[PDB]
Amino acid sequence: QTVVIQEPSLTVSPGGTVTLTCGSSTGAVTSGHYPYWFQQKPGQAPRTLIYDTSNKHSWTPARFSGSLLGGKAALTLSGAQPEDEAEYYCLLSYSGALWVFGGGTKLTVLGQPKAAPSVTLFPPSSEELQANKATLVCLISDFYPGAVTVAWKADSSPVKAGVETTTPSKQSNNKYAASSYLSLTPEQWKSRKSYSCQVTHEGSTVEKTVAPAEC
Amino acid sequence: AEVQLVQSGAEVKKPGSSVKVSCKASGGTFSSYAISWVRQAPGQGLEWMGWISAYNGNTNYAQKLQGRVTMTTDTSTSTAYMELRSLRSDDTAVYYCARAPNYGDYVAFDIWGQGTTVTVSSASTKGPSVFPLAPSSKSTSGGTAALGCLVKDYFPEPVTVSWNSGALTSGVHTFPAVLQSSGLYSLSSVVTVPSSSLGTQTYICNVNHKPSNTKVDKKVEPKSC
Amino acid sequence: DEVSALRYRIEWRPTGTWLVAKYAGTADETSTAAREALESAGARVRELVVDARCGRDELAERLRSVGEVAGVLSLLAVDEAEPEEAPLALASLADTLSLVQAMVSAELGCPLWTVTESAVATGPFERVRNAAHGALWGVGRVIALENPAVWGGLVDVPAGSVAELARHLAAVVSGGAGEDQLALRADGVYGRRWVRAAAWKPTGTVLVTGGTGGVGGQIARWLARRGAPHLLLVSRSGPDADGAGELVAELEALGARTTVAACDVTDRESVRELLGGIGDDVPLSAVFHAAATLDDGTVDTLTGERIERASRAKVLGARNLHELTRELDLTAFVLFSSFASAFGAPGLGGYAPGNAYLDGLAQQRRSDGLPATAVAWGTWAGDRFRRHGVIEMPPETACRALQNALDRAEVCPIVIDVRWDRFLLAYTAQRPTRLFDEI
Repeated sequence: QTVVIQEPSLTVSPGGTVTLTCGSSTGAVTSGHYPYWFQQKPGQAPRTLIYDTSNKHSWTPARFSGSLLGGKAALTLSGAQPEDEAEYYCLLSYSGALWVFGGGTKLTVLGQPKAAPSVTLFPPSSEELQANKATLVCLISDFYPGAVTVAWKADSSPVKAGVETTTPSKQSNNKYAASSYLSLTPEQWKSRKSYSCQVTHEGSTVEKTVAPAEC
Repeated sequence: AEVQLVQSGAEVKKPGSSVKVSCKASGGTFSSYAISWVRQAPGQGLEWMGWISAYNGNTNYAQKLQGRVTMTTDTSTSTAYMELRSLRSDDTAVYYCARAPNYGDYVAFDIWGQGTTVTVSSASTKGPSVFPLAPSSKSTSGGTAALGCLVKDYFPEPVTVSWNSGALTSGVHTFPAVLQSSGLYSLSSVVTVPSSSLGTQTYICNVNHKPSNTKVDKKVEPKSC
Repeated sequence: DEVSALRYRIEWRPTGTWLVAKYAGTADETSTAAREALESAGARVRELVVDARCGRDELAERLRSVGEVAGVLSLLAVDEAEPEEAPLALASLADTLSLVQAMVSAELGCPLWTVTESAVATGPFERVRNAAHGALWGVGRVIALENPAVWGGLVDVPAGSVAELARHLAAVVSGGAGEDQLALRADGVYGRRWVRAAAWKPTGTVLVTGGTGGVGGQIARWLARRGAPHLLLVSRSGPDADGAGELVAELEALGARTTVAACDVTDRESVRELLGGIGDDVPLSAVFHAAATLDDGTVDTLTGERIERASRAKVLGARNLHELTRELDLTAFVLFSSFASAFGAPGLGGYAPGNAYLDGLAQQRRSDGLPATAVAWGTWAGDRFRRHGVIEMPPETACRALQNALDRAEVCPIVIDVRWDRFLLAYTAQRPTRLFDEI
């Protein structure tokens, strides 16, 4: 079954040129595969920038360009602008009126400086310690790189236990927010010296710790 | 080009039911074209569903769907329908219609619908339980302390949190909800406030989940430690 | 017996204010000769010069000026090149379609006559000059049946001769003959005609394009039950095609060592590296170019751009596999045409042009001394067409019918089960034809 592979994510700076590719498992992507290129800003529907390997629509910005680069299809952004931060999908034509999409590339355009997340960890409320306690609330706020990794510790390392982490969301700031929630039974909560929430953004970890004993 | 496609409004469904999404094509001739359909699960990629011919009512379907999907055209209303039977949870997605512009190819993706969000869930439309997130006893710090409340386990997604019946806006951040394994949402609203105020000035979070017409006010107080 | 009844062929039996649509600096010699012959039968000639790939909207508004018009001749396909590119780019195809569309918009209610230069060849002594102009004939045949009012007919003329025009044209445009598919020559004038037909073994490897899909799938397993040694099935999907697994197994059973390859027949390279990959031990002996086109709709909206783009596999695949086998000795070079090029039915405008090319290429191949076969198929295996005369042929019935067509080594055999009583009345309902006369 044909698989079409794009780079999961790529980062470019304003003015930079970046080049996305679209390969197929079954062989050389070539212009009989009628490659399309689509752009999906968040919240929106796909807009189509390229059809028929290299053809532009009137609404396609000049700075976008479709090509065959050695066995894959390629979209090339030249002099990138903040407004090109988007997901880009390629689509290929096979066989019996089949079409198969690539997984997408998350193209990030760096529009401000790196900003580390603020992290606020709340323990279970004494009132939420009703039937089953649970809910350690980790709140993550203000971080230009809209991407973080969350890792819960219990002295040791729980992860398995109900960890539910939000996707990142844009703030008024134009920085990003996220939340993570650890679900426990209250005996599980009481049973440890401490619990820690470890947010890691762009290589560096921020961390908060609460202790089921003292405030 | 000036062909638009406008889709049916949002749909919410339970497992085992059906959904018929519409795609009306205004702004150009309708007859000599295949409408193609594509879906996208929350924060995942575009996947190809199939195409219906507006010319001779022919259909090619994505194998993984065959027997569950039916695509139709109403030359009369100038609209295409996509219908998905026996839905289960992983059928949650935004569904898109696409076709050529005004003198373009038969099977094409140049023009897009705006999308229809279809949610399938075991649901049971419940009201949220809100708990206080008491502020820290810890250091005066840089003079602030965070307090909030936790709005746990509500169904239909929209919920609203004000502070001091709207009077307190400075330093409120309320976080987009997390969707649990249980099909339910929790979210948190936090306020940063001056720690000199803690135990003179009062804070009540007013949470409103109108799909359960549940208005709850929670006084969040300092701890007794 | 059985097959003979559904076997036919084209012959050319002898029977006998205006605008001139022309490109700037093209046909000049043939335009002045056309104007002379036209006013010589009482009608004012005025030139309608056309821009390369004309926007139908601007041409519609230039026709809403000229005033009452009694007819229009087209020299777009006359004195034309094919700048070393895709065969169905051809400006004159894109512009006959946008011309017809624009007349219908401007509401002239006068017909259009397209002339072509050695596009047809009236028997195996003449040659087909450029197989692409054949597309004009295909599409032109399906414009007739979709909009009689606007289509006069086609008229083929020796490469660069104005002479044959000068005498006859007067007649052809006003003549009550009801001939719409004419060929002017030195030895008189000829009409296009449908007639019934009179009463091989595979070697080395034989390649089939579309071989992983249906039709090609039946050709692949027919070629094996007829005892083929080695089968190379190619397609964009190749092995990853649905049921490509159960296909090789099904005819590996029938004494055929077959291999399924991914290949884009449209790309000169992708096929070169496919042809260089066949073992020296098992050389390439025959090809069956069955790669499909899929483009429905009406000539209302259909453009040269849409046709060219949707037909590459069939068309570029032909022009590629021809190009890369011309200097190799192979048994059969079988192109799959269809009834869309043969007579052409409403809504087959997207199929006619491509198969017209295939029709031309076989002719101009056996012309040049190469073993070509351009089978014009009717319908095949698994409602609006079963009623209008044409009925489906079983796979084996069609294939066996090909078996003889190669034995005879005929160039352009038609192969189609047609219940004639309904078909004639369904084909003539809106516009009288003189094509089926000799049945």
